Amino acid sequence: AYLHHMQKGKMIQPFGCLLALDEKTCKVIAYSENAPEMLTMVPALGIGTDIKTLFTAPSASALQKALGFAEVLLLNPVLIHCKTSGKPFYAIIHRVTGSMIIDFEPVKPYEVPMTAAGALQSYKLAAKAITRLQSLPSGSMERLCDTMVQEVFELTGYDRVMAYKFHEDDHGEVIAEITKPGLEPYLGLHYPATDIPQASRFLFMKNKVRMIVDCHAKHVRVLQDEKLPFDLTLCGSTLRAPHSCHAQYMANMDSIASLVMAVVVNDRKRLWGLVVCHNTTPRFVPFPLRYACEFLAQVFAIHVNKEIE
Amino acid sequence: LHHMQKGKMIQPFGCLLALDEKTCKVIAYSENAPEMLTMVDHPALGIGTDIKTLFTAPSASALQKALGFLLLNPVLIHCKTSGKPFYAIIHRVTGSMIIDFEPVKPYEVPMTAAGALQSYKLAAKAITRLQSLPSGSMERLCDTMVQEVFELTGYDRVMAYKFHEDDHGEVIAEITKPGLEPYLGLHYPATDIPQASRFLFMKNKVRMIVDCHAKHVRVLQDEKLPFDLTLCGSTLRAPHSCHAQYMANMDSIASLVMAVVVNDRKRLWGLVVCHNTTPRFVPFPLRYACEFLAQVFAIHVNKEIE
Ligand SMILES: *[C@H](C)[C@H]1/C(=C/c2[nH]c(/C=C3N=C(/C=C4\NC(=O)C(CC)=C4C)C(C)=C\3CCC(=O)O)c(CCC(=O)O)c2C)NC(=O)[C@@H]1C
Ligand SMILES: *[C@H](C)[C@H]1/C(=C/c2[nH]c(/C=C3N=C(/C=C4\NC(=O)C(CC)=C4C)C(C)=C\3CCC(=O)O)c(CCC(=O)O)c2C)NC(=O)[C@@H]1C
Repeated sequence: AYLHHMQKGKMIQPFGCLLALDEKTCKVIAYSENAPEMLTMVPALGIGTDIKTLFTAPSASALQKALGFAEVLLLNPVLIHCKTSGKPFYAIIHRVTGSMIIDFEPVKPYEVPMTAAGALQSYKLAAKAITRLQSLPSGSMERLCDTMVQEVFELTGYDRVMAYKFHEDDHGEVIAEITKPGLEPYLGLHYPATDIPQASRFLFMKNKVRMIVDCHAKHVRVLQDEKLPFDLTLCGSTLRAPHSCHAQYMANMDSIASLVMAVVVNDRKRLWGLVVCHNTTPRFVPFPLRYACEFLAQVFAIHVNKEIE
Repeated sequence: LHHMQKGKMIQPFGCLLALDEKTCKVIAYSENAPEMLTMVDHPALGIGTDIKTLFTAPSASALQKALGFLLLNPVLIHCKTSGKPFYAIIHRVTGSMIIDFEPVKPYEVPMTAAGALQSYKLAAKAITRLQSLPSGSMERLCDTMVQEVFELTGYDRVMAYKFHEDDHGEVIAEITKPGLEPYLGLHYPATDIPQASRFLFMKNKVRMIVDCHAKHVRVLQDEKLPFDLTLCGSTLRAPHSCHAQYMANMDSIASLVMAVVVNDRKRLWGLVVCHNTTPRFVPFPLRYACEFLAQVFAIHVNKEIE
């Protein structure tokens, strides 16, 4: 049941908007319902729209040029400007067979001159983290995980950061934790397997970093071309809305916002666990920082697998 | 020392402005800056020009904020009429804020963040390969460093150049494109690298020369400025004429040099030296990534001695 509704991914979070394009025609074959408002000035946006009508000439050309690379050759994000408004967005591209799917995340105008500076700064901080993991003496899973949650806490600014390990019966245990002062600790607690369905663990193998900005936000529908006789697969989107059971789960534990990083060993390939960030209030972090976190989690996974041996 | 610090020439691949640390107005500029930044009241660019007349408002605001600091480089700026974009690289000296401007292709502006992330990722992967090395073999450590830099930077030749106790140098590792003659193993006199150059490398850890044959450009300053403006910290500083000549005879038209400073007790261990047969330019984000790679390399060198 869970996998169907997560794979189709027809509901997104409202912090961004989504377009899907036909690789052959470059025209819009699906869009989220908030996309006309975000990207135009309400020359419309609908099924069949050409993207050269929406963005400035260098922007349209950069996206058009992405159509011609293999996915492993995609460099994200792309900085685009809207043609009428001048509004800037980060465009995050991925491919599913003959479709190109694009997530658009807003950028503040005063942030634009700092886009390269901020990207370098995020990766530099992550790189300094990697050196401290590596400097650590071997022999203690506990010290390794403490160092990791401490580094992530400083890098990401969330109220709570946990290392969550899966046991062989698939139930989980919180084995390391750092929080801001007032909060209730979860260190040492065990949780049922069913708190994280099989389908979610499966998706984490491919989508290694997941952000939920606000569990109470009103989700937005994706509309697709009525001519299509199948559903598009949108689960690779950075914007996919959380299933309502989990959004209800979040509100109950006063984690209004979250950032989760998969820890995949032998990347025998196995989901060892998760690094779980919670925030009491809504929180957004831009793509370059999440991208750096993905690499930090990869290196962490190498050290985890070393200690096992 | 006094025609590297008080020498007033830059390489022509970019241009330079210096601004007064209080008024924010132009107190020095390279002779190529008017055509590069305005396309040639008053001559649009001279002593006393206000940066609000040169750049779009978001661009000028971002530079005003930097004068208020802490520095994250580079800043992406657009010129006011042309919309012509540059990377602005900022540093401070006692009297002034100095800005090096390196051009960006207008149609590449959408990919600036993407390219910066990719540069740092490749350097971060190189860092993990150095770390995973079994300790004990200085040869293996240095061979790995030159291989990674070669792949990252795309230069024709990459060598590790070690300083001996008498300050003479030795090439102890090297990788080149096929068919180039090796220099591995050669010893060179201490005088090839004067002490003044060594002292600069302590502060400016990455130095790029795009084309030893390029015609250098003068920096003009107000003659009543109560101090002498130094260019030691500019990414654009011209090579000394002895070295421009030294490079031509050895068919290194372009170079990229990384200092290797241990106990960063502080001493210059050596250099990672990249050479190219033809002119070569690499953008600031890649040089910035190389700086961190060089610091991490220095730590492993220091470990090997001990
Ligand atoms: C509804 C009947 C059942 C249900 C479904 C469900 N859960 C998830 C996803 C996650 N569940 C967790 C669990 C935890 N988070 C924590 O912080 C802790 C320790 C305090 C636990 C145990 C996590 C981390 C996830 C991943 C969330 C993410 O991707 O950010 C899903 C998938 C949701 C989606 O839309 O991707 C579903 C469907 N949960 C229940 O408890 C019910 C039994
Ligand atoms: C002129 C009278 C003397 C002189 C001066 C001089 N040298 C440098 C700087 C450098 N010299 C070297 C030397 C080498 N490069 C190599 O590739 C090799 C081995 C194959 C050697 C021995 C290097 C690497 C530098 C640094 C250059 C840089 O910053 O990119 C300077 C500094 C130039 C400047 O303006 O910074 C000067 C003045 N060289 C001679 O040979 C004379 C004896």
